[PDB]
Amino acid sequence: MASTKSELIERLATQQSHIPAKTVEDAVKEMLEHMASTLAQGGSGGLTKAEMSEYLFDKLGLSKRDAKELVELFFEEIRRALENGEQVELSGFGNFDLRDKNQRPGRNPKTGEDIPITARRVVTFRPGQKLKSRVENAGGGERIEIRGFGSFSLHYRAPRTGRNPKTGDKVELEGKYVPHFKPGKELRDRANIYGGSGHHHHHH
DNA sequence: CGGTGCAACAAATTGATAAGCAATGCTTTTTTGGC
DNA sequence: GGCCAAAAAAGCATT
DNA sequence: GCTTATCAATTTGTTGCACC
Ligand SMILES: [Mn+2]
Ligand SMILES: [Mn+2]
Ligand SMILES: [Mn+2]
Ligand SMILES: [Mn+2]
Ligand SMILES: [Mn+2]
Ligand SMILES: [Mn+2]
Ligand SMILES: [Mn+2]
Ligand SMILES: [Mn+2]
Repeated sequence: MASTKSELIERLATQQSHIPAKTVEDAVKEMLEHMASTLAQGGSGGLTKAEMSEYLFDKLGLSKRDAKELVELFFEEIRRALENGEQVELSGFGNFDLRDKNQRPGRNPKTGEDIPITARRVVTFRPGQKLKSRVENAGGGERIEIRGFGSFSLHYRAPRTGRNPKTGDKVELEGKYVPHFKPGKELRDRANIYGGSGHHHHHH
């Protein structure tokens, strides 16, 4: 129950024959590189699906039509993996874990009435060191938003005196930014094996 | 390529509970690039 | 596409 | 060990992207 960058590019390939494997492969790499770049430097504002397609077109001369069908598939394969209980691990970027959460005390932040947070399975993103370094080294860039899949943004970490967990020595840590992912609705419902039933849909 | 419409977004409230993390060396997994 | 040695990244420790 | 994130329900304003 673990899908790597390669095992994923393999599934996208076997489902995109009209597209050469080496291309189906370069694409995934370019996307993750565009994504990583966006978060660290960004520049071109928020990254979207149409930005990742245009880039593929520009960088790999790939037809826009196929570039779009891939980007979409790319995120669709990951979703498929996760909902199956599989964790997606992408080298040089980050891993997408699955965690089963037990019910805990909640409430209505507005009213204050105790309303418990049901047990569920949530998807989480763990930024690799490679990527984390870029974000702090670059000084942080823009964000990424892929509807139905999830969003990537940068969170600020104020400076603080930290400890070498081994020696106990203090170390001076500078403020920095770090990547943060928020699963999209479509991904939260498919991944959470506690809601694949009668959906929630009433008007009052 | 350019314009619309709308559900999926971000942000905002409290507060008990869960998850992550500062340095760094050894181990292990993954990828890389030639054949 | 598979084999392989090396390089890179992640993993673990504990994070 | 200390610090950051999770999440509840609901409103207000923004926006990605399917679809003309
Ligand atoms: Mn693994
Ligand atoms: Mn162009
Ligand atoms: Mn299944
Ligand atoms: Mn992991
Ligand atoms: Mn955030
Ligand atoms: Mn490393
Ligand atoms: Mn342990
Ligand atoms: Mn502890």
